[PDB]
Amino acid sequence: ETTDGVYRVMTRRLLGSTQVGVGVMQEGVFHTMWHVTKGAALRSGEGRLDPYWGDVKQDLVSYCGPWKLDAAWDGLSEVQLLAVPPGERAKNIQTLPGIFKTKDGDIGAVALDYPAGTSGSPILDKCGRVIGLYGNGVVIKNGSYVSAITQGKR
Amino acid sequence: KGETTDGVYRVMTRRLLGSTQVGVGVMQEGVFHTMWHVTKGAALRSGEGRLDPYWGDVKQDLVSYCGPWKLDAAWDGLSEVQLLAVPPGERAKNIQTLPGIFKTKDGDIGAVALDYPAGTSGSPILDKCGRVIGLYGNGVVIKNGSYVSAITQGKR
Amino acid sequence: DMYIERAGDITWEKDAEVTGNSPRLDVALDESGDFSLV
Amino acid sequence: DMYIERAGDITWEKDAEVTGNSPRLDVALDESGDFSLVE
Repeated sequence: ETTDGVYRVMTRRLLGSTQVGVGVMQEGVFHTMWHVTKGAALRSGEGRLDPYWGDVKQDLVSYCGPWKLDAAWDGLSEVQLLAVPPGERAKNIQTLPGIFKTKDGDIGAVALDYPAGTSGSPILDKCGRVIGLYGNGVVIKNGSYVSAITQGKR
Repeated sequence: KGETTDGVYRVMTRRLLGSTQVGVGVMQEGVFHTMWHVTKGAALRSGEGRLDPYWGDVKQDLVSYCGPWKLDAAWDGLSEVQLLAVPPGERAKNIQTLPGIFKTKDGDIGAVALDYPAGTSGSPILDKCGRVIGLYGNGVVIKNGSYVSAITQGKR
Repeated sequence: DMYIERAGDITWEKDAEVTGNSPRLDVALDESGDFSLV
Repeated sequence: DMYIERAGDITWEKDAEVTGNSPRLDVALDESGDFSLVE
């Protein structure tokens, strides 16, 4: 399957079907987080996806070509997480991004808590453009999960 | 993660009848460097013993294991270089040569005009200081059959 | 071999439940891709 | 199923076999990392 859109990353390795993560398809390239697939081949039912680019520190990996998504948060506007939960229908969750302060700069972060298998879900700006991926972040003082808006470079 | 001491390494496979050498690699600073088309990004064994890929790019035809790219040396575009050739079933072999130039639309790339059997990919190109300035295995063949590999280097 | 299957169209939904705070955190990213605090 | 094993140190041979040409080639580089000649 080559059609653009959001996809589930599945494996029948477990008891039955198991969603290990989420990904997006854009311009013939499948984007997802690295910890999801560990940089492995992905069957598309009738198709095969070969790894092209990846980076562990960035926790990102693209298939069939280079990373295409280069839209970025403007630092003011609200965004929407396209959560694709394991076994649940995809839904838009709107929120105002938080901020990750690093020694290399500031990254956007969303305070939306979601289970394993949702990592790789798209975070969209007001125009629906993908400005980052959900699934990689920290746990604050309370025990609550905070994820960054991880964007790659085209 | 097995023996990760600095030096050159063979990439072997058991997917065929005889144990075939499908590539070469350089272990430096805890990271295994080799061509992409050798391993295709797949994980590697090292005794028991496993290495996960850290960074990869098909267009650059490079890949690193257990960490980021460590090879930062570059050809001075003036001196001769030695190809530490590690052919299948054959000992490590140094071949000194003056690199040509791959004139591309985006800068120019050094190139060694040396031919070796399929499975020598990933062999490190060295300068007269012992540093790895690139890898052997991705290039072209000219009018004559002879192989002209590029001096493929990433970035630290 | 892991496989992929479609989930839907990547679009913005005008009708969406708003939730989650907006914290500002000093974080640190290690070489292993794991985030951490300061 | 791939594995690795050491094939030697990485060091310059101060008096090795000297050969090889130095061709200036007009080449290209595709999206798949393959080089091709330009005439």
